[PDB]
This record gives sequence, structure tokens and C-alpha cells, in this order.
Amino acid sequence: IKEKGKPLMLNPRTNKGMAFTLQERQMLGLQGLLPPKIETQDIQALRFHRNLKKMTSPLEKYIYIMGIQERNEKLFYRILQDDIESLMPIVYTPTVGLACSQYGHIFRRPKGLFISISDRGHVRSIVDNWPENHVKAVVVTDGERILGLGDLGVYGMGIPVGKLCLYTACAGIRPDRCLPVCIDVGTDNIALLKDPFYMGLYQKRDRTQQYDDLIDEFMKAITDRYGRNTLIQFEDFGNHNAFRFLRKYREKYCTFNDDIQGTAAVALAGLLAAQKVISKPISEHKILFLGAGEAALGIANLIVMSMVENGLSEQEAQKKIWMFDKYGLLVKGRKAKIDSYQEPFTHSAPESIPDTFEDAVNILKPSTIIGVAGAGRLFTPDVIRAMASINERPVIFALSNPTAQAECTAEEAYTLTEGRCLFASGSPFGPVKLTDGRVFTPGQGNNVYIFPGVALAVILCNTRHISDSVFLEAAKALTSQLTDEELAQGRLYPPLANIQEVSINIAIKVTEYLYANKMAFRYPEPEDKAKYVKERTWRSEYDSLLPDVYEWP
Amino acid sequence: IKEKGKPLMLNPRTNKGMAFTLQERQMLGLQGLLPPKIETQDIQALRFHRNLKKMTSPLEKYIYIMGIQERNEKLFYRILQDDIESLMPIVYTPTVGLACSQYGHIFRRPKGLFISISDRGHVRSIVDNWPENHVKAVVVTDGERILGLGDLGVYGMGIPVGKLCLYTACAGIRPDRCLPVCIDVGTDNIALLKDPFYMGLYQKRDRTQQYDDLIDEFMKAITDRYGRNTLIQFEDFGNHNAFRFLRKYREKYCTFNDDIQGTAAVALAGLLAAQKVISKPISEHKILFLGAGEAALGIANLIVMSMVENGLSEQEAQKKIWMFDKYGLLVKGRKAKIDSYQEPFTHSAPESIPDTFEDAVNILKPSTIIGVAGAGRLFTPDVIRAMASINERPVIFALSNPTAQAECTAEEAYTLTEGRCLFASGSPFGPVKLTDGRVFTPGQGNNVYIFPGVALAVILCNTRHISDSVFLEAAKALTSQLTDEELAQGRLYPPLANIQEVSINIAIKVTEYLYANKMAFRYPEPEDKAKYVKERTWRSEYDSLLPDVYEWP
Amino acid sequence: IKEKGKPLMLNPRTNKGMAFTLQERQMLGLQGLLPPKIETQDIQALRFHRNLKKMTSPLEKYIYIMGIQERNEKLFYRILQDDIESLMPIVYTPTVGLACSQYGHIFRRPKGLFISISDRGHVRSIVDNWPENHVKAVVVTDGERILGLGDLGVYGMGIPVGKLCLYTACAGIRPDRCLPVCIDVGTDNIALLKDPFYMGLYQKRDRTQQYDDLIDEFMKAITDRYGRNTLIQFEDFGNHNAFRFLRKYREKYCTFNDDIQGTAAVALAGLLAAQKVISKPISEHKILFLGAGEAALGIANLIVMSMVENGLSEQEAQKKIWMFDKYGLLVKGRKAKIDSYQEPFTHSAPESIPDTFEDAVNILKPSTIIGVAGAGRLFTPDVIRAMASINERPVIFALSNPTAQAECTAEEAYTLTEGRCLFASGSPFGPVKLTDGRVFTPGQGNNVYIFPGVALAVILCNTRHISDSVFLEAAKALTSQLTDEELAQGRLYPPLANIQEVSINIAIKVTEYLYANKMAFRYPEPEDKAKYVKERTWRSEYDSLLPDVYEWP
Ligand SMILES: NC(=O)c1ccc[n+]([C@@H]2O[C@H](COP(=O)([O-])OP(=O)(O)OC[C@H]3O[C@@H](n4cnc5c(N)ncnc54)[C@H](O)[C@@H]3O)[C@@H](O)[C@H]2O)c1
Ligand SMILES: NC(=O)c1ccc[n+]([C@@H]2O[C@H](COP(=O)([O-])OP(=O)(O)OC[C@H]3O[C@@H](n4cnc5c(N)ncnc54)[C@H](O)[C@@H]3O)[C@@H](O)[C@H]2O)c1
Ligand SMILES: NC(=O)c1ccc[n+]([C@@H]2O[C@H](COP(=O)([O-])OP(=O)(O)OC[C@H]3O[C@@H](n4cnc5c(N)ncnc54)[C@H](O)[C@@H]3O)[C@@H](O)[C@H]2O)c1
Ligand SMILES: NC(=O)c1ccc[n+]([C@@H]2O[C@H](COP(=O)([O-])OP(=O)(O)OC[C@H]3O[C@@H](n4cnc5c(N)ncnc54)[C@H](O)[C@@H]3O)[C@@H](O)[C@H]2O)c1
Ligand SMILES: NC(=O)c1ccc[n+]([C@@H]2O[C@H](COP(=O)([O-])OP(=O)(O)OC[C@H]3O[C@@H](n4cnc5c(N)ncnc54)[C@H](O)[C@@H]3O)[C@@H](O)[C@H]2O)c1
Ligand SMILES: NC(=O)c1ccc[n+]([C@@H]2O[C@H](COP(=O)([O-])OP(=O)(O)OC[C@H]3O[C@@H](n4cnc5c(N)ncnc54)[C@H](O)[C@@H]3O)[C@@H](O)[C@H]2O)c1
Ligand SMILES: O=C([O-])C(O)C(=O)[O-]
Ligand SMILES: O=C([O-])C(O)C(=O)[O-]
Ligand SMILES: O=C([O-])C(O)C(=O)[O-]
Ligand SMILES: [Mg+2]
Ligand SMILES: [Mg+2]
Ligand SMILES: [Mg+2]
Repeated sequence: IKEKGKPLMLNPRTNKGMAFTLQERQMLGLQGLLPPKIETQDIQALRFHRNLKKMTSPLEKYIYIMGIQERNEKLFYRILQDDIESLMPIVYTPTVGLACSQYGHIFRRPKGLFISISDRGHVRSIVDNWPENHVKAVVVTDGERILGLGDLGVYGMGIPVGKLCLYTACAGIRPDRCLPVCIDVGTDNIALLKDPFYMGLYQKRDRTQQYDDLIDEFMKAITDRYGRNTLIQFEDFGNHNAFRFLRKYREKYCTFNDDIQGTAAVALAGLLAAQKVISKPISEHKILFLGAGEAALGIANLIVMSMVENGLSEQEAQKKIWMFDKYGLLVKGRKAKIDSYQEPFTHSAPESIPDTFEDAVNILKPSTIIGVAGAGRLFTPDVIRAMASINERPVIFALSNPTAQAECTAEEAYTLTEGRCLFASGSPFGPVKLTDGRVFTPGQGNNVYIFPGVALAVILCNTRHISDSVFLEAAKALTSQLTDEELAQGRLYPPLANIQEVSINIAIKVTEYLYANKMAFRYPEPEDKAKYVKERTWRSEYDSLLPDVYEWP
Repeated sequence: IKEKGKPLMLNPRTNKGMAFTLQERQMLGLQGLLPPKIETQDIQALRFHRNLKKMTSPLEKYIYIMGIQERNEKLFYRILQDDIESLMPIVYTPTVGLACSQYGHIFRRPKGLFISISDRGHVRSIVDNWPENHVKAVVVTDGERILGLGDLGVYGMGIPVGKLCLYTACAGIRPDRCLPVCIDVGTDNIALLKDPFYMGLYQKRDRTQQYDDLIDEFMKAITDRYGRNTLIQFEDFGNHNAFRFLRKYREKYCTFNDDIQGTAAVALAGLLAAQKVISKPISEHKILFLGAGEAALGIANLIVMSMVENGLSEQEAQKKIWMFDKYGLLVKGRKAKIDSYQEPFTHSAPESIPDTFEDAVNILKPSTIIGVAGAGRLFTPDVIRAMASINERPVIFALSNPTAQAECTAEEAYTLTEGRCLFASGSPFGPVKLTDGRVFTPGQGNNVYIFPGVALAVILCNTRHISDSVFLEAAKALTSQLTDEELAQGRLYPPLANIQEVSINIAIKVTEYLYANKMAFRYPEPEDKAKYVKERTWRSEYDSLLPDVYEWP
Repeated sequence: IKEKGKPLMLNPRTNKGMAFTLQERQMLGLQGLLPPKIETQDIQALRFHRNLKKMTSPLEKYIYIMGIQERNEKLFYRILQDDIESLMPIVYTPTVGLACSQYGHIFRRPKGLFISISDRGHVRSIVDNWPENHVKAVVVTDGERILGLGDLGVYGMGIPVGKLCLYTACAGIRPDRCLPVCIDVGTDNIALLKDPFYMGLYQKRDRTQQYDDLIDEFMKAITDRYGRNTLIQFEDFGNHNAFRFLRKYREKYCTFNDDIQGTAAVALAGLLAAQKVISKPISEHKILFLGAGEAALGIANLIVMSMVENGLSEQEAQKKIWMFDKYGLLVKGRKAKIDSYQEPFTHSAPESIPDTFEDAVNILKPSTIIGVAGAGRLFTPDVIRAMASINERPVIFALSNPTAQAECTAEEAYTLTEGRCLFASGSPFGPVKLTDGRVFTPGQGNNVYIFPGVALAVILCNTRHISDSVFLEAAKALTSQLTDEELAQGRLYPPLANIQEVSINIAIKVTEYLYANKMAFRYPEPEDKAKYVKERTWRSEYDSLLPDVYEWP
């Protein structure tokens, strides 16, 4: 580092607090600016964990923990590192959604880069304003589809901020190499538009060509400063834009859309674990999605990709997938429009056309039900019992977020199906003890199990473009870590507590994969990928800031 | 110092070059950015002296020495400290004059603060731009009367730059507590106006109320940022303005005029010493100046002041002084105009009116002749032979600078009067050996003998305004240091080799005087003035940049 | 740019002098710190050229131009650009060697990075100390074979500084992306060892493994901070080490040796041109080198590379080349040893063994004579007259530097062979007018025609390793720019005045080549190489530093 004195205390990337040794203190000119006591990170964490236990509401705790990050980065990740399983719900879903829902009211210090449509033509001057000079990963949003909460405009910057947090907390990507970005083109949320605390532009969402230049000007400005192979992960964009931007840049830049492909990998991994227990014939497999958007279409494809790879032709596989959106079942010739991506899963209409999802479930008789509408409890007990009746061991995936927008709860799933089902939820749900003593621990089908390890590998391997197979592999690497004993208690995914090692494990297998497919451009090719990855992960342990002083002979 | 790395080297105020000890190098991040050798200031000064010897021209030497000032401040002053008497003619008169004459051609790096009439109304933003926060001394010019060279416009910034050099070199005034300023309101110098290299406004001198308001705004802006008692020394302004500004601000700010008052002190000191060898009766004294501007009136003033303190009434004192300017003898009722300041020295015309200065010397028959017209060799051999005939020991002062503007040379003074005369010149002149073997070492009547010492006192004493009697006392304190032996060799002033110690001794005498007259506001009053002063002179030895590291009990 | 105020003027990479516009002065906090005048780069260079035309000696000039670089970088390259042909001899051979010869005496401000054997184990800390964080090209030396001046220790940093100047002055490589490095491991020059001004370690050259460790620690340190394909150009190392390191790193890093491969490329281009005038049958070709080190071996091998490319087998190619070193002709069975590299040109002794070069010339009767011993005038008139007698059109190359160590002069060559020869020198020589009115313009066989454009292409194409074919192509690309009429005046090389375009042209021909050979890794591959290259060349014109201020809708 190049600065000394107070500036080392103000910069959270360098600030250690009373953890600065007396040498550093005296040496860097901090002596007298800190109390005579010299703490350890151990104690600093203690003070936090003790102060946090006294808090009552999650948003109060979210404001607290996120405030460390703007104070002392290393202690902040040490805090997360100490108990990820418990800080997850606060720093990530569901509390992150409640946070964005009132970002402008709890705003203290700003985080991330902000790019509004009012800066069109100068997106590069802004980019150049970012303090970090070696960014490797960018997570971008326009806040049109923030979780299942809809259009939150600029109030949505809490999403990329919380995702990049997991980048470091789970895969150990360097914090100073990540960059959260929020593109402000207006908002259609009228409540926000009449809110004095709104942080974005007081205008409705611009949907013209002006919008497309902007993302273009952005993509180009970013790569022009940080490199052509900078990882750019699109997050929570509208359905229309997510797909068109993914198809627009996936081959131009190193980009991927978490909501489309990240979600695919995790659901496929969970579905894969489920087959481990059901061992049902690939032929008698039938899946019905609640929703036909980004996630549904992404999961659908990756699933067909696993089927193809397992025999079933692309066609015979797609015929195993049905989708039910806000207008009903996707069937050929329906009044409601079907897009390019849906075509493949739109079939000739069944005998009777379902009016309700419970109808679809009874007409189709699916073996798997995956909710991805973000519309609420659409998996009524009638739907669940329906499934429980149709399937000895039905697979129910309630993946919408946050919790309030989930299709159903761990509670209802297990209870209504009498502990026969295979439950998975996008948001956290506690274990479920049944009258008859049995206890089920539900897994969390969240992309957070994929995107950190998959971003690690892509960065470390200097990959140029992310192919969809990479996510097929990352799904296998994930489900390859589920133990028969973890499987034993209802978990379709490895314990969240072990997410850091799982991530790392995924990143390794994925790099191995990239190199093996001539997709990794880092030279030379490490002989031992495992060692290559672990040797490169960022640690939260304070680093010495003392000058290199040595004697001359 | 609060910086580290390359910046310490870029800043000449902190730069040591190869003198940065190895520890400083490693601790301040300079290791690798400097050659493996660790020199001593002593070696550094050798390199310089070794190099300067190879140089043929003074301007080439000036460009070189002034260049250390913009590279290594400590080394630069060390260099001057090494041999002030030989470096003076270069860094100062006469070489400075020649440097100013083409400042625009030899420009490398800018020095000082520049304020042009075009910045009117914003002078304070400019002042706030100065990097140094605790200025205590300012030397300012508008370049209208640069030495005897006339209006040189912004090319005259070399003057304030050199006066402040001799502030530190002679009196040990901190270099970062000094600020040379240039007020560019245009120039009347046709040549510079048609010169592509000129550094100021291409416009005739602004002599409207716009100018007076600029000076005012400057005086205010400066004191507003640094203090009401900040020392402002006016240098080389036009006759009219010099007086106008001095009367206007001498009681408002802590300011003085060097050309008027600094000159007066030195011509008095010299005149005092001369009287020691002559011991002529006060009644018989009769002085005649060649010139009647700033210096002549400033000296005529202090002379009269002495005479009054030694009997004579101010009225009869004045009557012993005569003046002869570009239009001839100042006499009551002459056609050319006399002003407020010259009226006391404009007398009823003599029996015959002198056409030339030689005529004056013969009609008037003065004991002392003080040249200060800045017009060249006006003290013709005849003027000289005339004086030696009129007086046994004539007193001849050729004070105009630079050397080419001087009224005569030592060589002419001594040889033409047969070593009888008592000479002093404004510019440097070497010893003169007469054919009869006698060797006379002329003294230099230059205000550099006065301003550095007076400035240090006024600063250290937190004095608010500088009265004329303070320059009277600085004259006594200067003459009181001339030894009989030095007097014996024709020196009317202490060797210039001892200018540093002469200056500090004058500093102490003036401080003693200030506190004695209730004009010093520094509390508490230092019991021992002498030590108080020497205790606070800036030294040229490299200081340590290492931090204050020490173990804890 | 992230800094305002004085720091912008101190940093030469940003400083514009009086070239800062009034808007920038006011906006960046420089108003008042610069004279009221606003100059253009055009007048700034005018002042320089005018000031320089007054200087008498080249070292005094070299000191003046190199100081501009430490004051205002863009103006420095502007003056260079203005007349490269005239400033070449000063900023480069022969004045650069003269400067090096007494680097410690003319030392003003440090340039480049220094790494001594005493920093072994902390080389990374030294590199981390370098202000620029995006270096792409490095020119490193140990001052062991500085030109034909031998061991100059650290006084040799002048060389890597000057080479990196031609990088920018000729191929428009960004100055801030270049890093000159000097490795001080001691020196054997006793004259330096007892020199009080010497800037390195007062110890004899360390030649143990500790030396190999250091070079290795540097190689890693460098790539660690700036990337695995950072260009590292070894310059003027000892014969043994030059080859040792080339063989050792050429495949691990992106490195090359200027003295070895550079010279090869430039001599082959000159030879090639000469073959255009001679048309001699490949069969009848016979080459004899004066010297058998870095340069000779490097040229020898590239010559062979070309003959084999045109029929001749490697074996019969080598048979055409003879070398005469300080011990005499390299023949099989001689007492003076022969290394691995010379083995190929160490033939069975001729009839009569030559004791002098003149003998070798008359024994062997070569068609081409290439002096590269740096031992002085060894191409005696007798040696020349002999060549003119043996060959109607003899090819004489006096490639040693500086001019004093050159084998012979242009005048000697042309005059003694009566304008029949084909001359090329490694140092500048004026045209030669023969008594019969004929005027010859000798070419300059200096690698300066090669290393810039080649470095540009390698940098631009992100090449990982530099093959020897690259230099073959660079030779063709260079000789392909010589014009009939240019040849017509005896030029075996394009005029030096066009050195910039030539470089760029060679740069493009090489990247086209790199790409065509799958040796460039910059993604994606530009369709039009020409535009791609001119697109990215650093320009000497001042860039605006004004922030991007724009109105919001
Ligand atoms: N768990 C994870 O890893 C993860 C990842 C990404 C998105 N999600 C969640 O998935 C939900 C939807 O996101 P998306 O990207 O698929 O959105 P989208 O807007 O692209 O698609 C939503 C789909 O659900 C349909 N729908 C809406 N209301 C419906 C209703 N009442 N009945 C039936 N269908 C209805 C819509 O027609 C649409 O096809 C969000 O709540 C989001 O939080 C979860
Ligand atoms: N001050 C600076 O600008 C600076 C300082 C140190 C290193 N660097 C860069 O780092 C590279 C040196 O290679 P290396 O050993 O660091 O990695 P590497 O070459 O093994 O890995 C390849 C890429 O992965 C990135 N990377 C490695 N670990 C990362 C992590 N934990 N989180 C996010 N990104 C990570 C690297 O930046 C690199 O571009 C050089 O290309 C250099 O430009 C820059
Ligand atoms: N970083 C800073 O801003 C800084 C640092 C050290 C001291 N100071 C100032 O210095 C004063 C401390 O008292 P002191 O004992 O040094 O002085 P002092 O009280 O004995 O002297 C009186 C005045 O003369 C000035 N002075 C002393 N030596 C000087 C010199 N060699 N050249 C030019 N001016 C000189 C002082 O600034 C002071 O204003 C305080 O007023 C303080 O504000 C400021
Ligand atoms: N040695 C020192 O310490 C010192 C200090 C200040 C000024 N000076 C020198 O004194 C000279 C004048 O400065 P000033 O401030 O008195 O200037 P000024 O402009 O105030 O006055 C100059 C006077 O000289 C007169 N004059 C000009 N030419 C004359 C001539 N040819 N014959 C007779 N009289 C003539 C003018 O009429 C005018 O009255 C300058 O050359 C200056 O360098 C020396
Ligand atoms: N502040 C910074 O750290 C910063 C700022 C701007 C650009 N960059 C870097 O520059 C690259 C952007 O692409 P580009 O259009 O500059 O080049 P490019 O991608 O077309 O060229 C490929 C390589 O050539 C280098 N290069 C280009 N011109 C050069 C020149 N004139 N002299 C020396 N090297 C030159 C680049 O550094 C790059 O690594 C990115 O890799 C980015 O990391 C870094
Ligand atoms: N013009 C260019 O572009 C260019 C480039 C690189 C080197 N050079 C010059 O080439 C010269 C040598 O460089 P190098 O790297 O080849 O050196 P080197 O030390 O590797 O080889 C020098 C050779 O000259 C021989 N030699 C020495 N004295 C001799 C003598 N008196 N008679 C016959 N042979 C003698 C040595 O035996 C040795 O074989 C230097 O003067 C250098 O300036 C020129
Ligand atoms: O961000 C997320 O956690 C997920 O992609 C979602 O939208 O639910
Ligand atoms: O500047 C001086 O040294 C003096 O006041 C003069 O004007 O000659
Ligand atoms: O560096 C040079 O100028 C050249 O390679 C030489 O050694 O003569
Ligand atoms: Mg999301
Ligand atoms: Mg003056
Ligand atoms: Mg060389």
C-alpha cells in the first residue's frame, strides 16, 4: 500500500481497527489515533457477535453487519466466515429483499457503482471513477426484477452488493476485484416514484433504444478499462432483457446471467440428488413448472441437457417438460403468447385444458413440481396432497424468493405429504419434525451454491466465454458432494455450513473442466488444479502492513 | 512529513536524493528507486562544485544552481552556505539581472505565485492555491523597476525569487515560510510585448484604479490566509507606487519597502563607517545624490534622522542634502516637477545652476556623492577627479545595480583619487591594487546586508508594523560589526563571507530593540535575545525522515 | 488522473508547463502557480530548440534533453519527434556511452529501477515500489558489457533508459508502460571502485549462484506484479550470461536479448539490401566476422536461417561463415577454446593459418566482412584495400559502438575502395563526398531499427514467447522498406528520419506474422492489422485533463 496516517483508518479495505500492531501504529503514523489497547481479530469478532445477539430484528442486524464492511473489510468477512449458516438469512435472502424494499430509508454509506440513463455517452468517465484498478468480477442490475419483489429501481443495488459478498465469503474471490453495478433507467414503481427517499431517477423505466445503447456503452466501458475477459454476471433483469442480453453478449464478452443459468445448475443438482433416492426410470419422468420465465426456462434446458446426455433425444426430453404460467398451461395455439424459448416446451393441448395449477397436476400427473413464479403460495395443500397422491415420493421445489413469495413451506411440504416428498426451497426453512418424531432437514435450492465457485474458476482460468455445459458440470460437482448420510435426513444439497469448501470444490472441478475443453486461457496449465485453486483464495486473516526492512551486508 | 514513495523524491522540499539513508529508503518505499549507493551531503556538494567549475558563463551557472532549488532544497542551501561570497554574484546581482532580462528564454520550472490583473476579484482563490500553509514572509513585485533595468513585466519574478533565497541563506528563515509573488498588470516594454516567450499579459501596464484595487485585494487575501502580521516586503515597484503603497499600508499591515528602506539602512551603515575614518564635523557635511527616486529619498531620510539624533535640527539636517535627477539639480522653482518627498531637499538655487553633475560637484563641493540613478557611468573620471580635489577623503557611493548601471567602478574610484576615496558600490567589485602596491578591498552597499536580518527579527517578534527607526537601528547594528582591521583595508562593510553571522547579529539587535520599544508581540519575552534567535534559525543539514519507533513497557 | 494542485506539475508524466489551459489551471488548482501566459506545445519546443542550438558539446546537450523527460514527458517526446535524426547521436550512440562513462558525475535525478545483489530475497518489495502498475516492457541490464566500453557497473543504467526512449520515440509505446532496470551485483572496473561518485556497490562483480538466484528472483518478481508475458529485453550483459539467460528463459517468459537477436535482424536486413545490388550467387558467398560473441553469433545464425530458407542446407550454410576472434580464426583443433555456439562455424583449418585479420581476409578472401568486436579500428586500410581488391563490390560492416570502437569510418571505407564498397556502421557517420564529386550516404546498422517495432507487435499481440523466426520476418519487413533511389545513394537501410513509420510498418508485418503463426493471444484477431496498430500508438500531443462535466436532462 502507498498511504500512511489516518487514511489507513478511513479506508475499510486497509483499516484493522485496534488490531493494528504497535509496530504498524508507530510505523504508519497511527499511534495516538487508536486506544492504547491492541486487539486481536478474535476479540473484535467477539465484540460483534456479542453486540449482534442483542439485536432483535433482522434488518437491524443487516444494517449492523453490512456496516462493518464499510468499516473493516477483513473483520467483516471474518464475521461472515465465523457463521455463514446463520448470517446467510440476514445478509442474503430473505432479509436482503426486505432491505432493498427500503434501501433509501436505511441508507448510510453508498456501495457499488451507479450508472443512470442520464449519463449515456459518459459511461466511461464514470467507470474510470471507480477506485479499484484491477476488477475481475462485475455483478450488474437495473432492478426490474429484484427477487420476487418486482421492480425496485435503484433500491435494488442491495442485490449485487449482497451477491458479491457471497463471492468472497464462499469462493474467496478478492473483494477489491469485485464491482457491483446498478443501471438506473427509471422505475415503473409508482410508490417509489412519489417517494422522497427514492435514490434513483424519478421517471418511468425507459424502454427505448436509448436503453440498449446504455447497456452496450456499459459492457464496452467496463471491458475497455478492466479487460475483455472481465466476468460480468447479470442479475435480476426483466425476463425480456435477461434473455436478449445473454444471447447478445454471451459470445462477445465473458458473461452469464445468474437467474437463468445459475438457477439451472442448482435445481439440476438437487433434482440429480433426488434421482439418487427415487431411481425412477428416465422414461416415466414428467416435470411441471409453475412459471415459464428466466429460471423455469433455464432449469428446463439444463435438465433436457442431462437427459440428452443420458440417452433421450433432445426432442423426447423436451416432451417430458410442461410449464404453467400466469395465463395457464403452455400448449400449442393458446391465446396467450409463447416465446422462442418456450416453444420447445409448448405441446399439443392435453385432453382437458387445466384452469388451475391443481388441475394441471391432476391432468398431467407430474413426478416433479417446480415453482418459479415468485407469486406466493401457489402450491396449495391441495396441490401438495395431489402430488402426494399421484407420487409415492413426489419432488416439490418451492424456489421463489423471498420466503413470502415462496410457493409453500418446508412445513406444509413434509407435513401434507407425510414426510414422503423430496423438498427444496429457494429460501431458508428450518427442519421439520413430524408428529411421529421424524425430522426432515430441507435443502436450499439457491444459485448461491453455484455462482461463487463458478465465478472463481472462470476468473482463475481466464476463460473467454461461459458455455452452458459449464453449468451442467457445476451441477454435477455440487451433487457429487452430497453424502448418503446428508441425503439420509432429507437434504438434497450439502450443508450450508460447508458452503465455502463446496464452492471451492466446484471451482476446482470446473477449472479442470475448462482446461480439458480448451476454454481456459491461463498459461501455463496447472498440473494440480486442486492446489492451484486453494493456493489462490483470499483469506480474512489480517495481513502485515509493515515495510520490508532488512540489513545490507 | 505525511507522504511516502516517489512523492518524497518529487518534492524538493523533502528530497534528499542519494542521501536518503538505507533505513529511510526501506521504510518510506524508496528502495529500488535510487542507486545502491548512499551518499553524504558532503559528496553531493562536491559533485555540484566539481560540475559548476566546468561551466564558462554565469547565466549557465545561475540556471544550474537555481535548478538545485527545484530539486533538493537542503542541498541547494548547503551549496550557497559553502561559499556565499562567490555564489552571490551568480544567484544574485549582477547575474540575476541578466537572468531576468531573458527569464522567458531560460524558463524550466516556475517559481513563486503569479497574480495577473485578469484574476481581479478572484485573487483569494489563487492565494489558497499555494501549497504551503504557514507563510510568514512575502516578497512581491510588479516588475516595473527591476533593478536599473526598468520594466521587465512578469520577467521580473526572478527578483522576488532571489531575495527570498537570501532570506534563508543569510538569516536562516525557513524556505517554506516564504512566498515570492508577481503582480502582472501588463508591461510597457515594447520588446517583451513583441516577444513570443514573454510570460505575462500582452498588454500595456494598467495604471487605473483597477490596479490599486488589485494590490489591495492581494494584501487582504494574503493576510486572510496567513495572518495580519505576515511580512510583506515590496520590491522593485515604480517610484510613484513604491511610496504610495508604503505610506498607504505601513500602518495597516506589517510591510516595508526594500528599495526605499532597505537601501537607506545600508547606505547609512556605510556612511557611518566612513565617518569613523574621516570624523568630519557634522556642520561641514554636505551630500549630493545623483538621482532622486526611491533609494535617494529613502537614504536622505535616514541620514537626516541620524543627524537629528546627533544634534542638528531636521530642518538644517535637510539643508545639508542636495539632489540631482535626470532634469538636473532639484532647486525651488525649477521647471521639472519636484514632489512631496523631495520638497525638503529642493533648495533656493545656488549662485550658478549646474548643467551637468560635474558642475554640481564643483558649485556644491559636497563631501559625499551618492549615485543611485541606475543610468550607467555618470560618475565620470572628471566627477571623480573633481571630488578628490575638493576633498582629502571624498566619499563615493555607486549603488545602482546591476554592474552595467553602476555610476563607476572601484578601479576608477580608487585609482582616480589615489587611494584616498572611501568607496562602496551596489554590485560586486574585486580588490584593487594600485601601481604603488596599495590594495583596496571595496565594500558592497547592498540592502542584502539589511533585509535578511531585519526580516528574521520582525517575524520572530510577531511585530505588527515596521517603523523607520527600526532601519535606523539596523544600520547601527550593521556598522557596529565592522572591525578596525577590515576598516583598515577599505571595507566600509563587514566581509560578505560573514553575511550570515552579520545578519543574525543584526537580527538580535533589532529584536532587542523591538521588545525594548513595545513593538514585539511574541509572548513570553525571551530573557536572552541572542540565544532565542540562534535557537530558531533554519539549518541546511538533512533531517531524519524516519518515524518515531520505540518499544512499550 | 486522480490528483490536483502542485502534484500535477511535479509529476512529469502529467506536467504540461505553461501548456495547461486556463480552464485546467482554474479547475485543477494551478491558477497562480504558473505565469499568466498560456503557451502551446509548439512554442515550448521552440524555446528548447533555440536553447539547444546554443549548446556546444553533446553531453551538455544530452543532459539538457534528458532533463526535459524528468520535467515534462510529452514535451520530451515532442522534441524527439521533431527531429529524431539529429537528436539520435545525442540521446543515443555515441553520446549515450559517453554519458554512461560518467553517469555518476552528471547525475541529477534518478531514472529506472535499481536492484542490487544486497536486496537478494526482497526483490519483490523493490518492484512493488515502482510507481507504475501496468508495465508491459522492461529493458534490463547489469552494466557488464556496456556498448564496446565494457564493465561500467551501475553507471550503465543510461543504456536501458535510452533504449526505452526509442521504444516510445519510434514505436509509440506508452512511456508509463516501460521499465528500465539495472542489476548491481558489483563491478570489476577498478577505476569505478575507487571513484567517490560511483553509484553502485563498491565490490567486484559477484559471479556465484547468488547471481543466478537474483536474476531469477527478478524474473519472477516482475511477472508476479505485471504478468507472465511482460516483455523483458536483456541488454548488454556479458557474453557468457547473455546466452545463458536467453537459453534459460526464452521459453519460460516473454523475453529476448537485444544484442543477440536484435543485431541479427538489422544486419541481415542490411545484407539482404546489399544482395539487391550485388546479386551474387548464394554459392559464391563467404562471410568473415571480426569478433565471435553475442552479435556475431546472433547475426551468423540468422544469416544461416535465411540461406537454408533459400536452398542451402544448414550444414552448407554454416560452411559459408568464418569467425576471427581475439585469439584469431576459429578453426578445429585450436588452443583457444570454442563453445557450443561457435562450434558450427569452427571449420577445419584452411591451408595457411592467419595471424592477423588482414591475413584471414587474404587467406579466406571473403565477400562480406562484419566487424563486431568493439575493439577499435581493426578494419585497417590494408584490410579495406584488400577487400576492394578481392571483391568488385565488397560489403563492409563496422558495427561496433560507440564510434571510437568502430572498426573503421565511412570515409575510410568509401574512399579506400573508391566508392565501390557497401558500407553500414552501427554508429552515425556523415555522408562521404569523393574527390570525383560522388557522394555516399552510409546506412546505420543499429538494432534501433528493430527492437522498437518488434517490441510493439509483441506487446500488442500478447505473444508469450519470442521465436527467432520473428526476427527473420522483422529483417524482411525492414529491408522491404528500402527504396530503389534510397539504395541508389548507398543506403542499405531506410533513412533514419523515417525511423518511426518504418518501426510501425515492421510492427504490423510482425503482428500479421505472429497471428498467422498462432503466436499472438490477443482476442479477438483484428481483421485489419495495419489499422489495429496505428490505432494504438502513444502520441506526443497534450491530452486534456479537464473532468467530464455535462448537463443532465
Ligand atoms: N432459488 C433460486 O436460486 C432463484 C434464482 C432466480 C430466481 N428465483 C425466483 O424465481 C421467481 C421468478 O423469477 P423468474 O426470473 O423466473 O421470473 P420471470 O418474471 O421471468 O418469470 C416468472 C414466471 O412466473 C409466471 N407467473 C406469475 N404469476 C403466476 C401465477 N400467479 N401463477 C402461475 N404462474 C405465474 C409468469 O407468467 C412468468 O412466466 C422469483 O421470485 C425469484 O426470486 C429463484
Ligand atoms: N497493483 C496491481 O495492479 C497488481 C498487484 C498484484 C498482482 N496484479 C495482477 O495479478 C496477476 C498475477 O498473477 P496471480 O498469481 O495473482 O494469479 P494467476 O495468474 O494465477 O490467476 C489468473 C487471473 O486470476 C486472478 N486472480 C487470482 N486470484 C484471484 C482471486 N483470489 N480473486 C480474484 N481474482 C484472482 C488474477 O488477477 C489473474 O488475472 C498479474 O496479471 C497482475 O497484472 C496486479
Ligand atoms: N505543521 C504546522 O503547521 C506547524 C508545525 C510546527 C510549528 N508550527 C508553528 O510554529 C509556532 C511554535 O513556536 P516556535 O518556538 O517555533 O516559534 P516562536 O514562537 O519562538 O517564534 C515566533 C514566530 O516566528 C516564526 N519562526 C520561528 N523560526 C522561524 C524561522 N527559522 N524562519 C521563519 N519563521 C520562524 C514562528 O512560526 C512564529 O510564528 C506555533 O505558532 C505553530 O503554529 C506549525
Ligand atoms: N545597492 C542597493 O542596495 C540598491 C537598492 C535599491 C535600488 N538600487 C539602485 O538604484 C537605482 C535607482 O533606483 P530608485 O529606486 O532610486 O529608482 P527611481 O525610479 O525611484 O528613481 C530613479 C531616479 O534616477 C534619476 N535619473 C535617471 N537617469 C538619470 C540620469 N541620467 N542623470 C541623473 N539622474 C537620473 C531619475 O530622474 C529618478 O529621479 C537602480 O539602478 C537600483 O538598482 C540599489
Ligand atoms: N488504469 C489501468 O490499470 C488501465 C487503464 C486503461 C487500460 N488498461 C489495460 O489496457 C487494456 C485495454 O485494451 P487497449 O485498447 O488498451 O489495448 P489492446 O487490448 O488493443 O492491446 C493489447 C495489449 O497491448 C497493450 N497496449 C496497447 N497500446 C499500447 C501502447 N501504446 N504501448 C504499450 N502497450 C500497449 C495493452 O496494455 C494490452 O495489454 C486492458 O487489458 C486493460 O487492463 C488498464
Ligand atoms: N550496432 C549494433 O546494433 C550493435 C548491437 C550489439 C552490440 N554491438 C557492438 O558489438 C561489439 C561487441 O559486442 P558483443 O556483444 O558481440 O560482445 P562479446 O564480448 O560477446 O564478443 C566480442 C568478440 O570480439 C572479440 N575480440 C575482442 N578483441 C578482439 C580483437 N582485438 N581482435 C579480434 N577479435 C576481438 C572477442 O574475442 C569476442 O569474440 C560492441 O562494441 C558493441 O558495441 C553493436
Ligand atoms: O438473487 C437471488 O438470490 C436469486 O437469483 C433470486 O432472484 O431469487
Ligand atoms: O533588488 C535589489 O537588490 C536592489 O533593491 C536594487 O533594486 O538594486
Ligand atoms: O545498445 C546498443 O546501442 C547496442 O546494442 C550496442 O551494444 O552497441
Ligand atoms: Mg436474482
Ligand atoms: Mg530592488
Ligand atoms: Mg547493447
